[PDB]
Amino acid sequence: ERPTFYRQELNKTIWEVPERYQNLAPVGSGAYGSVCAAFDTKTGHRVAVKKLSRPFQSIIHAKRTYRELRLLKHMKHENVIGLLDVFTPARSLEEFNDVYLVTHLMGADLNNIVKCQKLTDDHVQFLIYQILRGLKYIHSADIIHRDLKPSNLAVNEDCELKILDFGLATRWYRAPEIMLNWMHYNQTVDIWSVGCIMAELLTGRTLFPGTDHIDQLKLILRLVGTPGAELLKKISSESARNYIQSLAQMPKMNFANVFIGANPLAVDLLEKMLVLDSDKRITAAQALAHAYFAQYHDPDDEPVADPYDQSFESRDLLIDEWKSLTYDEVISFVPPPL
Amino acid sequence: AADLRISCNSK
Repeated sequence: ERPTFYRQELNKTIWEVPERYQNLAPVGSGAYGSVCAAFDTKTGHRVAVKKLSRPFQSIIHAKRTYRELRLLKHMKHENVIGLLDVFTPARSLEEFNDVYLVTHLMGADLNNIVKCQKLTDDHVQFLIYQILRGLKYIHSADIIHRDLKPSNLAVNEDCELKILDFGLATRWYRAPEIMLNWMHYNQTVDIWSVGCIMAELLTGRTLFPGTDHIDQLKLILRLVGTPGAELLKKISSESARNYIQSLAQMPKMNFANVFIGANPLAVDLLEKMLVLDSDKRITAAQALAHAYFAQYHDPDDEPVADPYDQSFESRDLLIDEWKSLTYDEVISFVPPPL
Repeated sequence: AADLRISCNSK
């Protein structure tokens, strides 16, 4: 059931794709590979086709390519991008060189939405509800997104949202424990990002737009207060602890004064997300049950993920072993239904 | 939450 491929050079890269994909037109992109928008004649939708650049160049890359393919094959949720298709022109493992990924194609991200209209409080409720619902799913597979920000959130005309572009340039949405490498970090770095996104949707202002790491830490500590002893004990680096203790102590601000005029249930949820100690931050599942989302919350329609086996991260393999495992994964891909 | 514009003239 190998399709018919056709090859065509555009922007000095050869694209060799099944004929179901028509009207390929470049849109970038960067270090991981080039992407074209295309029309998928099987499904009737527009899609993004990504050609991986040099997927098997070193051990680090071959493993990275395998990691991304494993992750994308696994993610099956309304609010998380999934893999529509993956293919190679290769007919055998011998001859295997290129990998192409197909996904849905984002019209607008969240910045475009904010740019073309004023969001109501109800829009912010639905948008954030959908992020947390996606996140509940991701986190239940022991996956951490690590790079949530407005431009990694696709949003359509119906205000339906999907989370894109997992890690793995804007630092403003990043939890401080990872920004300054304080510790072995957990899933709630993503909740910190949601708090930053939601605060900015409510006020129109970026919450922590620091010009460098220190400046941003100072903006953050000003709002949430300097760390107490309990958090200080959990910072692994002595230099990090030492730098932190050199700061003048600062109390937590009253969030009602910071977010004047916002729905008080919104502000309350922000205080649950923007907590410096990541062990005290609200989880995605808990956030979905918050009175802020009473119009959208449905505990029977908030699924978790199948178990996701990441024991491959520990394997020590040759380039050709990563590449052959990647090939297996291309061969076993089953597309979404109808 | 209803009927959004996706695209608009500015920047």
